[PDB]
Amino acid sequence: VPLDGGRFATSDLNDLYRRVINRNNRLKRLLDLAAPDIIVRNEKRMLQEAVDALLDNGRRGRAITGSNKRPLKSLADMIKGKQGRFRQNLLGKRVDYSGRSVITVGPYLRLHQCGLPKKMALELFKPFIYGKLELRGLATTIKAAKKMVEREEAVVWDILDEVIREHPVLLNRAPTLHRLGIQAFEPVLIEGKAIQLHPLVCAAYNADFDGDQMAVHVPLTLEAQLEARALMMSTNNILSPANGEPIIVPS
Amino acid sequence: LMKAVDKFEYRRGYKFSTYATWWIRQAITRSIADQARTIRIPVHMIETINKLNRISRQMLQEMGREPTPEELAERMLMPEDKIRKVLKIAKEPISMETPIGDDEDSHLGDFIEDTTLELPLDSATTESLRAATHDVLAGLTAREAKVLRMRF
Amino acid sequence: IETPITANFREGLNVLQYFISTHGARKGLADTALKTANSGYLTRRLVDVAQDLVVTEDDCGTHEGIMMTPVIEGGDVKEPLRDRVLGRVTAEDVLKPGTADILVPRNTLLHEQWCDLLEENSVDAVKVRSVVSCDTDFGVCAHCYGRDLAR
Amino acid sequence: EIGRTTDPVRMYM
Amino acid sequence: VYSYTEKKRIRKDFGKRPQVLDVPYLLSIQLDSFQKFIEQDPEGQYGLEAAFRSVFPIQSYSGNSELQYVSYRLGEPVFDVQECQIRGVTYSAPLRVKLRLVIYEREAPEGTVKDIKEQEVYMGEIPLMTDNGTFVINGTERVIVSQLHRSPGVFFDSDKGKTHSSGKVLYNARIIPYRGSWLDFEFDPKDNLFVRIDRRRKLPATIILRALNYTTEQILDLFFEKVIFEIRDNKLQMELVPERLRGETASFDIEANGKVYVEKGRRITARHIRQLEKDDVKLIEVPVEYIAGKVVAKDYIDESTGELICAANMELSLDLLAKLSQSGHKRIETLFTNDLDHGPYISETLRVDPTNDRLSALVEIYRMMRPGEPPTREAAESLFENLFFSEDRYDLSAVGRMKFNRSLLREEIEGSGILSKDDIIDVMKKLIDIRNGKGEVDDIDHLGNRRIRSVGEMAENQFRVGLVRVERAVKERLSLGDLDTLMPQDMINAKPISAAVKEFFGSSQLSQFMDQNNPLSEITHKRRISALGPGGLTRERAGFEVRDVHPTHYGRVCPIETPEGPNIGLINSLSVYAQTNEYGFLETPYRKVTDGVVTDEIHYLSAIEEGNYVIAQANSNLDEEGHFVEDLVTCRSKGESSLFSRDQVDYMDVSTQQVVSVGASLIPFLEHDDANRALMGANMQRQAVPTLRADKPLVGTGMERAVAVDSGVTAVAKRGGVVQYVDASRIVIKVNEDEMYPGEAGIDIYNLTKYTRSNQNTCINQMPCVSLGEPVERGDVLADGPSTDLGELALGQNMRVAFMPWNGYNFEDSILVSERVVQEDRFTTIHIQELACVSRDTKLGPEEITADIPNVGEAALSKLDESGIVYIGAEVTGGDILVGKVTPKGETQLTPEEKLLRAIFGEKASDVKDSSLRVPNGVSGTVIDVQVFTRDGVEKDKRALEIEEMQLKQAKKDLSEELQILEAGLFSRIRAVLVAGGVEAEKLDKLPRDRWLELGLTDEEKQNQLEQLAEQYDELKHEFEKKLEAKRRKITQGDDLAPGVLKIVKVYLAVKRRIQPGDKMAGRHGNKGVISKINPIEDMPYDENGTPVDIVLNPLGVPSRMNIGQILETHLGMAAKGIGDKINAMLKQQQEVAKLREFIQRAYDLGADVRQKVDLSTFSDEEVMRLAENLRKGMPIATPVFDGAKEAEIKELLKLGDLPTSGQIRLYDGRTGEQFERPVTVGYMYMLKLNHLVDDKMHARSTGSYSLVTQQPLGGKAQFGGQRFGEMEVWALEAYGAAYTLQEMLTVKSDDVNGRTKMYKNIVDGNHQMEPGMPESFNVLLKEIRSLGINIELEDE
Ligand SMILES: [Mg+2]
Ligand SMILES: [Zn+2]
Repeated sequence: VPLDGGRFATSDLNDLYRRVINRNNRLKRLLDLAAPDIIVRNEKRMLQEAVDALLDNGRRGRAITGSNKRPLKSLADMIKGKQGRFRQNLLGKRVDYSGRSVITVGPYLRLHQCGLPKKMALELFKPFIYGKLELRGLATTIKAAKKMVEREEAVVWDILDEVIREHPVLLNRAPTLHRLGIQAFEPVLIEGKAIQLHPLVCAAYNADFDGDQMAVHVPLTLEAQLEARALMMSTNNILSPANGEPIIVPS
Repeated sequence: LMKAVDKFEYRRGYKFSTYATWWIRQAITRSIADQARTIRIPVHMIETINKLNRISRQMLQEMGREPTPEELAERMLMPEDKIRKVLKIAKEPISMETPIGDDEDSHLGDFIEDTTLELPLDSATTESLRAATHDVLAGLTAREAKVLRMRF
Repeated sequence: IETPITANFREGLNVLQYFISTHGARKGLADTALKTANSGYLTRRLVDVAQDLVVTEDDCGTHEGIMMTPVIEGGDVKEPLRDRVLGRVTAEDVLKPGTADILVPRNTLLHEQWCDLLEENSVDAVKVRSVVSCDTDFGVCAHCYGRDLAR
Repeated sequence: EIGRTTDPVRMYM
Repeated sequence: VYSYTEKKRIRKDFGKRPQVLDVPYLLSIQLDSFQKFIEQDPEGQYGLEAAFRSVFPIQSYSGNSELQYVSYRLGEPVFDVQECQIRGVTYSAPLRVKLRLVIYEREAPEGTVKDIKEQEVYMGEIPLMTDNGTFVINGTERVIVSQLHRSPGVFFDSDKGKTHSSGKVLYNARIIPYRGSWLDFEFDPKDNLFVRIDRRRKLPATIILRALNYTTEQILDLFFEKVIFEIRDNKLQMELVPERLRGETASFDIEANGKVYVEKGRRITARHIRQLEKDDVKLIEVPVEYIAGKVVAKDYIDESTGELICAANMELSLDLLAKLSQSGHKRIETLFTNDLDHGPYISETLRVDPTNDRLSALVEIYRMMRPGEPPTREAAESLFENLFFSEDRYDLSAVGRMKFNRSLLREEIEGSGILSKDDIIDVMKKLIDIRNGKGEVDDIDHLGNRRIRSVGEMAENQFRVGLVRVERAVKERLSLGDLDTLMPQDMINAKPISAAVKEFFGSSQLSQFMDQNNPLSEITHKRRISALGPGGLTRERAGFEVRDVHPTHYGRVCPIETPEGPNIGLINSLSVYAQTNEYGFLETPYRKVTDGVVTDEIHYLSAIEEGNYVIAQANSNLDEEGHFVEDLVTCRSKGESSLFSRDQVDYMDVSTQQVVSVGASLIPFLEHDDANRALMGANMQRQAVPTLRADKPLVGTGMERAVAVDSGVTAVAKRGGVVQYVDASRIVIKVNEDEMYPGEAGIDIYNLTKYTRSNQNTCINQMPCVSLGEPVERGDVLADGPSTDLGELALGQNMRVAFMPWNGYNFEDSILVSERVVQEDRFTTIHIQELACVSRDTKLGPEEITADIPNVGEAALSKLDESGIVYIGAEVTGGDILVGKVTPKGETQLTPEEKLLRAIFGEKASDVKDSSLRVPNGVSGTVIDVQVFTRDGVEKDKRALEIEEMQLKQAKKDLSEELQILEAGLFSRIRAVLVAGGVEAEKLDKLPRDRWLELGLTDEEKQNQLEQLAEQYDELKHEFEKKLEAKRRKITQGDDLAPGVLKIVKVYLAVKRRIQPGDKMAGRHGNKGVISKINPIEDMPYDENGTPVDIVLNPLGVPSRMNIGQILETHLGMAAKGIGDKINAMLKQQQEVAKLREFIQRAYDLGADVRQKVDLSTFSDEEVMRLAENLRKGMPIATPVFDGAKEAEIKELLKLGDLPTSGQIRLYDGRTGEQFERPVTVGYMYMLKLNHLVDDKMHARSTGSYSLVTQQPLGGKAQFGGQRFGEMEVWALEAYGAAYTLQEMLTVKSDDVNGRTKMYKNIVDGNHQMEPGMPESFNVLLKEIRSLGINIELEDE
């Protein structure tokens, strides 16, 4: 693809394939020209080395350097490693409908509810707001609904309050040591840019209030919402899986 | 060297090295100009680029600092746009797997997005427009709807 | 070091004692930095070995079990028998301490009431089923596992 | 001395 | 005794130990390094001169051709620092080198030069260090961090039984040169010596010795002693050196002169040794069975047949001795070897060694170095010569040679740069002695074995690399060159030097962006020591022995200032008094102490010399005589501390602050805080962002003035005088008569730096702190930079804090803030960001900056002028258009029913596409600067013309004002010098100004009366005209942009951010917290006077963290605020000035044997009133780190005030009105606002862009991307029963291309259902696996 600025970006497989093709063409030319045995053997060895480096660089001999300084990346290199396809792009993947910010206390909350900024919820539940606006007849077209949401009229807030009334969310801390690292809560619209977290779940989350952050995930389908309500709800797991003792005790 | 051997003549009295050097260097330079870049560039344009680089280096050494592309037209014989195009020719492409500091162990390829995809908002607008035009065409008479559907 | 620190935090520590304490502070920080990195690898290795185990049956119909006794090291007991028996299913029927009458039946779940009864009766050692003796193929049965210690 | 090397440059030389 | 700038506000000092050494300059390291890098040194010493002399003269392949060096010069920079910053270029200077080419005669080795060619060549550019020790690479400021690495030399390791199961120690040696190959010697469990080269396969140690032209007999002579055995009657009569019978076990009988000194089974003791020495016994009787294990020294050959009777280094037995004695030999010598003191490892190594001679050793070395290649004699000899005996490939520079000589216990400190046979033999003998037991191994963590490499040294190395790369090419060119057809300019290319310097300065691990958000952060970065980078260590490759503080760190490296995380203990910071030795080692000042008197002479001692003597402690009592009060003083001799006599003390510590760095020296009551908390507070002290207004820290340490003055953020008066003009952006100083040159117009003009953005998008502003007519002196502060007030450092604000729980709003670490704090704008910061619009050229046509944007309403462009650029000073919010831009669009596509829609509506498709620049969402501000750059050959627009006109007008105005200021000063000097001598009385003044100077009426004695002025006027006018012409030319000239771009427009936005919940706040004692709520004023607790509190903190964090420094500072701040309130009330009552004088004198005299002495009897009434007005908001108090105030002094100060001595008062609930039990500690303490702003962390996404290779979301907050669902989260969801949630997480929201759009359409339609589909990542993996020779497929059944 052409990079912004009139430049280009390429992968090392293109260069490996280029090398292989060029050496094969040279070998064909030398065979056609009845080259001496020593030259033919040298070309065959070069072709073997090129194919070996294409398949797995750095395995048989020294790795072939890339453009300037670094060695080339091969198919085996892409397959393997922590940054390989299996671990980085197939076992775990970035997802949509997610958000993160700083957490606060908010001691007035109940065990089954948390605090959520208005802007974060407005940004997250955009399709739901669009559908509700279309259904209520306030917006004729989805484009009109999007324009109303961008303008932030007095009715989009009511629509958001209606839709977030009984739709749980998922809160997760970046170290997930045990099962209780992800829990479900019932959002409450608040003013500000910080999430409020119940003090009782602080010990379970192993979180503090000195600049820690947490992630937010919105269940999409009906089955996911019901699973989050029936299994991942904070009130549904008060006992530690490791030992049969309470985990929401005051500190 | 094989090509030079195929055409060597010993009756001139000159040694074989003098005749072979020209052929060997010509073959090496032709191979370099042909298959040393990701994007192929013709031999004449490669020679033009090399000549421009040599001049620029000579003028930088003689005068004191980097000159301007406009001033190169006075030294050379160019319409002042060919030099600009040669300069605007893209260099060798950047590796996709190059790193940027630590960046949580991420490379350059993690920040390139596909521009060929269509937005779901656009797809929904298209579906809504299709439904609305179908509804509007149902209201018209059958012959009018048929002739419209045939025209468009 | 044969010379201890005789000043507390309320009083003023001197440069020598502060420099001495810096060694321990840096050792603690390095140990804390390395413990997480080791524990992550250990947890990953432990998760990846037992990810395919799923309860699939309800009762495999086995008679084996593990003999459970309190932990004695040569002094005061560090593990009462109530902790190691609560929530488990008994592999064989329990008898009276005096070997006179039949105690709690074989296939019962020992809750807090059963544990209190066993404590009152002063039973020496009750044997219980375990997952290592389960006869279920490709999984384990609920009875051998016992009860989930979260509900 | 037939082996103990990996680089083809040495064998060519 | 006090300066004018100090009389304004005097800080009370509670220290007791007198100061004898002033704090040195904190930025001396970089300045000194650059000044050693570039300077005209008339010697062959360090620098470019060095480099040049290291390569040139470059001679030809014996063609009587050499290019010889002569001199080097540096040119004037094209642009200054400000212009370089604005244009985004490098602030460097051209390098001019004067060379000379000489060609000798033909067929004459020493013939006269045929021709001489002298010319001057240009060789690259060299960046120049600014006045603050920084560099400018591309529009930005960068700081190079000093590197700490292992010093070159020889070191010995121990390896206490780690690689062997039996626990035997295996000693070894290693030689590390400055540039070359490594040489290693090591032992084995079989007591054999081995040698390694470049960590390759080990070879026997005798191979290199044989290759050094050494035979077996010479090796045995060198490495062993000789004992001679005779053949008299008995033939068993060897000489007996007395010291050869020590430490061994006796096995036979020794007899001399018919005396049995030792019987069977008896051990020779010291009595036997002294008896033999007294008897002078030399010849003894020995049994014939004793010679069974002996090894012959040399080889003996027969005289008849010339046969080798016995070879060297072989066991001698009865048959062998008989054979060599029947051939006519009378003198036999063997090797004296023991089992515990003289180990025969050389003989065993020789026996193992399979090589025969020098040739065999060379063949073996060549085979080891280059396996698979057929050895050649010449090739092996060249390789051996080049390995360690070639000056081009091996370097042993002065520091390495000195270390080698010191370790070898030599007498000279200078020598050759290559190794030698004597050196190798000495290292081998030292290793043998260490193995035997005499001697001790070295530790690599000793500060005496670690060297500091600086930016000058690194730049010199890079330049030398470039110079050798260039000399290779010049030799290649001169190999086939000529004599009278080339100039000394064609063979020199500045490209490799330029590339080397550019890559070194731009892309390097030690070249980092400067952290310019705090003067403390700026001064800390330049004093940073790193053990990483090229030639150092690696963060994951290091162990524990380098990550822990060593006893040698005392006084050189701060033990508590290092980052926590992956790199801890490798980014250490320099201490206050630490310096750098000539060879690059660290040293610290010390006070020389004679037999009884502690003198005031300062001596600098390195780490090696420190252990030799014994150093006393800083806090030692002495009464005005230098004698210690106590007969015993606690001192440290060698890495340990113990009691010592008074007369045995050799040195004393200079000060109590020499053990910590500048960052750690600014924490009051540091000794009362835990080490981890002190380190965290030091790490967090440099992250504070400057606030809108900063007054002063109520409790300090006294280093604030030094930190503010040493940094370049403030303005210091070069010369004393009287202020002539004051402005918000200019200060004019009239220089004193005795402080200025004989002839010149003496006037100093300082230009202040207005609002500008820093590397962290903060605000930099300078404000005057002087009035009109106020006298000034040298070193006085004239302008205050960011986070600085009255020439003192002020990172944050001081607040009234209370320690009590408040309805769980401060549960873990949260901080409760009252509404008045945000009402008074005490923590409001200004942020400035720069946005750029780029107009490039496309194949479809060039872009335009027009203002007719299609499908945009008129109300959406009202802030744009006719040229399409937003106005200066316009208020803009998120989504507002700043610069309008369009791009060509030709025949993209037409989907069905759109033709019908256009037919119905008669609409035309836009020819152009909207690509204008708009304000990012969620941010507002004001436009304060607009800059336009245009390429040559492109016509400028109205905004460009207006900007050019404004710039020309401003430049002309500034030049004219400065010129007329100079002329006004010159004419004032004219009048003064005239009146001083040879003037008319009241007639020369009436002369017109043009001719007033045109008098010379009496230069009779006053030669310069007008003489020194007209020349000054002439040069001033000429330079003004020339600078005007040059400046207008530079302004009117075009710019140099990258190919493909036409115009660039830069817009600057000023953003004012207030405090809100979610922001992070911290103190100076390692305590931090996030704001939770903002209560009204009426809700805050109040005292009996109705004064509410500002901050409410949780007491639950004090006992666990173990930091009483915050409590002590709170008490001290409360006492200081009480004193300030008393002063303010007395000023408000304005009774008299004697009462104020008496109160201030009492306050300044309160203490207990304090070194500071302040007397108000020499102060005038105006100065007393000024000081009283400056002390209204509280009297500042200085608390030295290890010499601060005590609890008794704090209580005495509180008693001086009207506040209770306990420090706790009674509070009432502002909600309920009822008092609180358990009185609450209330006081004032310093607070800081770290730049962990919540609005820079909040992010959310529903739909966006996806990556190219894998259709997955992008990163975070940069491309509007989503969070990452990791393996731990997957495991948590598998532990739960949320199978459907996991499926919708890893298929629909991430990878399924049809899944995501189908789900979006279903959600819009109101149906909450999904289709699972198939992830694209698995298809990509399948294709990648199929690209190999592996067949993988999915079958359907
Ligand atoms: Mg925390
Ligand atoms: Zn079972």
